[PDB]
Amino acid sequence: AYTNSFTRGVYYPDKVFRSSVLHSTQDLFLPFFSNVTWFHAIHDNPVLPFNDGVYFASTEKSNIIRGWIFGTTLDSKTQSLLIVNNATNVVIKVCEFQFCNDPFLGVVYSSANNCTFEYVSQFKNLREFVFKNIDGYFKIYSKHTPINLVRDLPQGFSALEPLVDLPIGINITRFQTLLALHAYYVGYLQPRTFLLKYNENGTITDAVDCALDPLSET
Amino acid sequence: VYAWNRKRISNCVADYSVLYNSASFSTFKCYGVSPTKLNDLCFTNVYADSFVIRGDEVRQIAPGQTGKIADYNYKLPDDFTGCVIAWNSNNLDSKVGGNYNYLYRLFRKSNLKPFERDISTEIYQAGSTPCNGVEGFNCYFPLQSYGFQPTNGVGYQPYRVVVLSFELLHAPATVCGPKKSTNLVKNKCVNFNFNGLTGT
Amino acid sequence: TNMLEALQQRLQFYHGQVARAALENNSGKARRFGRIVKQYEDAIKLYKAGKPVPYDELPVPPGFG
Amino acid sequence: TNMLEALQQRLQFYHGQVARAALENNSGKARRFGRIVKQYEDAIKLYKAGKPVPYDELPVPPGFG
Ligand SMILES: *[C@@H]1O[C@H](CO)[C@@H](O)[C@H](O)[C@H]1NC(C)=O
Ligand SMILES: *[C@@H]1O[C@H](CO)[C@@H](O)[C@H](O)[C@H]1NC(C)=O
Ligand SMILES: *[C@@H]1O[C@H](CO)[C@@H](O)[C@H](O)[C@H]1NC(C)=O
Repeated sequence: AYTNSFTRGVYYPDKVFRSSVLHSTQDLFLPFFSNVTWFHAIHDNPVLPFNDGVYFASTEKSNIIRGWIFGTTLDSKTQSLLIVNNATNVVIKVCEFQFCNDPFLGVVYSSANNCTFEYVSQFKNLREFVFKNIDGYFKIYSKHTPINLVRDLPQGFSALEPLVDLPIGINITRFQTLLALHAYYVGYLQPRTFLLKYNENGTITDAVDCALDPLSET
Repeated sequence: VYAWNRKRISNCVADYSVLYNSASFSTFKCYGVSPTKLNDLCFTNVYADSFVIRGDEVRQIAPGQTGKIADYNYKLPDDFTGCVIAWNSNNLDSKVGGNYNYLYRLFRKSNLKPFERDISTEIYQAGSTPCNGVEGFNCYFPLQSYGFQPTNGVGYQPYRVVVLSFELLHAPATVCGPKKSTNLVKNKCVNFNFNGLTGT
Repeated sequence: TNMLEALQQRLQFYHGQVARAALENNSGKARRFGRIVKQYEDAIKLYKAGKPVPYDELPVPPGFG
Repeated sequence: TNMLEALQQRLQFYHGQVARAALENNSGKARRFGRIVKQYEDAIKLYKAGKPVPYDELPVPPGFG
């Protein structure tokens, strides 16, 4: 199935405060009115390419969609990134794991060969995430505040503020989502150019894509 | 000697300030970097190797000067080894009976590759094949104790040696030394360096 | 092989069993075989010094050859 | 400090006395000083090479520490 992402997926590109100014930046963005592969896996989590960052969203307000495994070969040979929610601590393990056939998680482990790095941190809800990996830094953006502009569809405008930065410095090409044992979107982003509007506070209240429409280019 | 506990020193603000300033450390010799560069380069990850040897065997741990300990127990390549730290543990170790737990390997097939650990214990010599047992004209069980009784001289007194050889230039920096700070001023023409953001 | 080589090959077995005892972390028997090692060390030194060998009462391993 | 640093620190004194001999312009004791300087150079070279140490009859400077 396919779905149209109207204008979602705009994040703060840097840590610079601005106020009442229209700033145009060239960065990796998700173009407006694009196609996202609607996944509805219930009573089915295929491996998807990373392809220079991904978009992500969800709509279920309970702990069923938990983890995101990243890597290049999905085996103990190559370093593999893992992020899993425990509802009390977010565990991040970049250590090598062997192939997981039918991983079940919810609040799989084969072997931690050559373990090197670890990290520990802290209408329905929408969990929209943006994953980016540039120059050895893995950036994760998030926004856990849902807006019910329309029902059963993700329409509206919301900005994404950064949460964590990981200096892991690994090469990843494929990623997969982890579920339990018994509805998430995917979008790819290209190096577009946007014009963003700042409020009195340093909040982004409106953005304009400018490779989509001659009015927008104007 | 035959083994060593290698530990992951990462995600750290490592001072290196209390080190090299205290006189407890008998030998503090560094090769890759000059010992004075506390916040040197913000290197990527650190290796730490700890073991206990005799007094004389300290010179063999350094690159070159290969000896019995260096040949068959611990091989250090000729590279930018960070620093070598050694002190005397005659007070803590060296019971009146004599510590027998510390072991070293005198017989091995070939010199161990750099940073390769051999925990296995097995019969080595064979030759005439009387082996698969400790009794034999050529079996020569490899490990032998040290005998670190207090009456032994400083040459044979046990020394506790830690080899700090940090990893170099292989990933984005994760561990680095602390950054000095100072108080701030107001209403004066002062140039500033807020988190690397320079300006006047 | 005379007496020197026999005692030199003899003592290494006691070194090996001392090492095995240390691996077993039981230091009771380790002290006894360490005393045996020191006895054979001084025996070898005494033989090489050119003095009567006390081979009459020293303990015996399983095998002469 | 082991032995290496001690000899390396000793050799500087003898290079210094070589320098003073050169400045005072008599090459008599300068030759002897240079000979003992090369002797120490060989001493550090062999010690770093891992060879028997002739610290028994080599000349000594005023101070051990
Ligand atoms: C986070 O969850 C609990 C809270 O204490 C505890 O098991 C631990 O701190 C963390 N769990 C992990 C890391 O699996
Ligand atoms: C994985 O385990 C094997 C065990 O034989 C080891 O040789 C290898 O070094 C490990 N992987 C890494 C990346 O160290
Ligand atoms: C800015 O933040 C303040 C904080 O309470 C809020 O009251 C205000 O509505 C926000 N927007 C503007 C334009 O001030």
